[PDB]
Amino acid sequence: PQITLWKRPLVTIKIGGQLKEALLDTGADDTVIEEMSLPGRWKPKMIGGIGGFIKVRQYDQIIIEIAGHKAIGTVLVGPTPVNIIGRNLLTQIGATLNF
Amino acid sequence: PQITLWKRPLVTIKIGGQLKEALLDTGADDTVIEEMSLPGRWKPKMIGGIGGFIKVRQYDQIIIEIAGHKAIGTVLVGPTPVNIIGRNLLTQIGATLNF
Ligand SMILES: CCCC[C@H](NC(=O)[C@H](C)NC(=O)[C@H](CCC(=O)O)NC(=O)[C@H](Cc1ccccc1)NC[C@H](CC(C)C)NC(=O)[C@@H](NC(=O)[C@@H](N)CCCNC(N)=[NH2+])C(C)C)C(N)=O
Ligand SMILES: [Cl-]
Ligand SMILES: [Cl-]
Ligand code: NA
Repeated sequence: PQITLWKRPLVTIKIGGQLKEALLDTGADDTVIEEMSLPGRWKPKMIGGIGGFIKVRQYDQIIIEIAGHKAIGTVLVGPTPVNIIGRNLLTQIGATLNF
Repeated sequence: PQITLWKRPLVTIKIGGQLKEALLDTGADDTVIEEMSLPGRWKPKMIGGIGGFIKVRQYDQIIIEIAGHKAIGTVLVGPTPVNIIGRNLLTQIGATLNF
């Protein structure tokens, strides 16, 4: 699909059996989701952006469905104000910026 | 052009006759650049990101070139970790996300 940017590029995702809304963020290296449980092992991480840093849990090899497209990758879980799909999974769905 | 996301989508911008690097950010409502001098009056804004809120200076109707494409619009100046081009100017250069 082609998403214009007049409004926030929000899509439905499916992660850990749950449907969530998330923002497609080309300015995000990583994917970060609000607090939830995910299976498997995790390790602590700090991620930063505007306003400074937050502590998250890093889960690897997590499968996710993004607007109907399946991908696998690292998912960070923590007190993010918005669910964000970052470049590590945008690539897997073949997303590009075009102008 | 068409930009894939395996690396950060960094472009050159030109503002106040100076060249700078900036990140195309579909997850940003607004354009935010590091401390610099811009003409005219400014107004206060608070913007939030992953780690909380920062105060910025809002300048309207600023001429800026982005990857060779001319835009004229609002630029926020403040303690951002990286220069970001947000949706307010990505729409002016006709950018879309595609997958
Ligand atoms: C009346 C006026 C109000 C308007 C004002 N609007 C905002 O605050 C809006 C929602 N904020 C945003 O749109 C801001 C950008 C700033 C701006 O646009 O103004 N967006 C953002 O900050 C979005 C995510 C987000 C989106 C919506 C809400 C919250 C967060 N992330 C953009 C941000 C760019 C970064 C490189 C500086 N990316 C990130 O923060 C990601 N970080 C990374 O990718 C890091 N690994 C990069 C390392 C950089 N440096 C370092 N470590 N030293 C993170 C998600 C993993 C408000 N107060 O609501
Ligand atoms: Cl990954
Ligand atoms: Cl590709
Ligand atoms: Na895992």
